[PDB]
Amino acid sequence: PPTFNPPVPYFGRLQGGLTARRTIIIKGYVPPTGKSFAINFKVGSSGDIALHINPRMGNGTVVRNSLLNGSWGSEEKKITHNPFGPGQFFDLSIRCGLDRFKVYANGQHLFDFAHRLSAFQRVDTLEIQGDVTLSYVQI
Ligand SMILES: OC[C@H]1O[C@@H](Cn2cc(-c3ccc(F)cc3)nn2)[C@H](O)[C@@H](n2cc(-c3ccccc3)nn2)[C@H]1O
Repeated sequence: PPTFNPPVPYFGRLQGGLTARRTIIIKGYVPPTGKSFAINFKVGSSGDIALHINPRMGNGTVVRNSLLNGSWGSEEKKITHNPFGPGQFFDLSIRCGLDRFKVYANGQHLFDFAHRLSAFQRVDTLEIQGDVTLSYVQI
């Protein structure tokens, strides 16, 4: 998929895998009629999701979880701000740290997500699906 105006669903290969210090940029638009989209940091061969980010416009929630061997873990929903309202442009920054994913939206800290798949270098797929339009995705 291209870096600029990639269509959804976006399927991108993280070559060498998710290494520490790896920063993924997503700039995009939530349509006015959008219900939900997902960003998945996924182990393709197994289907596992180290980090799943699910903005849901219905209740204005930003749901974080992992899918590890067909099990959805505890949901993390705590935010100080929701930048994914209908008709909103967003500049999302996702850094894979040693112990935690670190996610900023429009320069403002959104959430931390402690690693659940400790072996996160096995993540080789970035996937963006659902009610989102993409202007730029940097892997
Ligand atoms: O906790 C995060 C997940 O919630 C799922 C709903 N759900 C949650 C649970 C659940 C069950 C037990 C738990 F301890 C925790 C959670 N069971 N079913 C969504 O289907 C699941 N999801 C949404 C999507 C999705 C894909 C493409 C576009 C938009 C959404 N894919 N998977 C994800 O949001």
